[PDB]
Amino acid sequence: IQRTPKIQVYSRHPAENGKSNFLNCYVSGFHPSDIEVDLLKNGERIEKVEHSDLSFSKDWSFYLLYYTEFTPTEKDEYACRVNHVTLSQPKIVKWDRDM
Amino acid sequence: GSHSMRYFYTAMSRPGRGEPRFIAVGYVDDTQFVRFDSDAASPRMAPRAPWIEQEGPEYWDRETQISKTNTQTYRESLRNLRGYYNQSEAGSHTLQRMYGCDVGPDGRLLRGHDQSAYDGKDYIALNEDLSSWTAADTAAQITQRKWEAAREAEQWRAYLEGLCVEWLRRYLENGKETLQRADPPKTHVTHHPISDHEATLRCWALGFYPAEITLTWQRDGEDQTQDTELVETRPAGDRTFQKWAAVVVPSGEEQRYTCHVQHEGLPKPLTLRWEP
Amino acid sequence: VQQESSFVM
Repeated sequence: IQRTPKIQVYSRHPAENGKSNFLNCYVSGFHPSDIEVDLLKNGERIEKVEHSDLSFSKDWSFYLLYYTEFTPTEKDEYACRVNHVTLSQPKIVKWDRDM
Repeated sequence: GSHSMRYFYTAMSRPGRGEPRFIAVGYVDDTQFVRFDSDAASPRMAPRAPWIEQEGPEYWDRETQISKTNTQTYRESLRNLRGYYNQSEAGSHTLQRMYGCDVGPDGRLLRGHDQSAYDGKDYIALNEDLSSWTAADTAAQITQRKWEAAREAEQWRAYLEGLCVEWLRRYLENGKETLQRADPPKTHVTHHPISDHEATLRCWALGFYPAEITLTWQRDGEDQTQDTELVETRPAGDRTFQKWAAVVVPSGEEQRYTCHVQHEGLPKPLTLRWEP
Repeated sequence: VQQESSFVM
């Protein structure tokens, strides 16, 4: 069976313009396990992004956390771009401070 | 104050791209503590929590050998299951297993678990009696017959009542400063006008451990289940978790709404209101 | 600690 990823984009700590933080993209609820996840800074791929080791929930669906150190400002936009076999085209979810 | 140990094994075939990748991770509650990945440049069971690093070389050798043997056996299982379902050699398939034990505040076995899934569907599970199997279909019946013959259930019972409980108790003691520390959520309510007529109240819980939490909105003391947008609990990346619950409320009715938070780290369950 | 490598499916 194939299950489409849920995606949440958010920071490790509440965002303070100019203070070092972590940008997270948590992808979950997906199956099978192969997935393409990028963090974007103003539409462009950020490079040195890490992720958790592959695990899965009680319903067998996989989850991963992708994260990078970042410093929020009013200027820069951030997003997460996800591709999975279930998605016709990659999915882009913008980082909203309030979510 | 009950606790769980679980291992999660994922083997995935990738015809044309080498042999099936085998990954194993081990958790106590929501804390990952070991991992193995057959794709690693030099595969070995590796620590992922400070409190397991004190285990000696004989520990690491045992866990690595098991993982290497598993990498081989899972590839054999995947070929077998491909046959059981009359599937082509061209498709990718996944086999997953999750097993382990739950212990009560006194450290006694509450129950053991062992379940497997093929391509995301339940395949075969050890029953709560630790002595019989539940097979999802006629393919899993072939596995069940093999395992019955090999006296697998008896092996699982011995492990689950024995080493699983014993080592979970050791890990809980070695990592007591974190594994046995519940961090309560830092909570707040934010208000976001949607329109002249409505606003969103969002109840936040941050920095909590373990992940288990309950966040609810009430209006005039009635739970707002159907109307609450609840996001999946999510990791912060520093061991802790985050969650929020949102409701859309008519303008000027905000004070009829209360956010309720339950978490084991909290001296008392919280009632929160928007404080303008 | 892990269960000993289990029997093939």
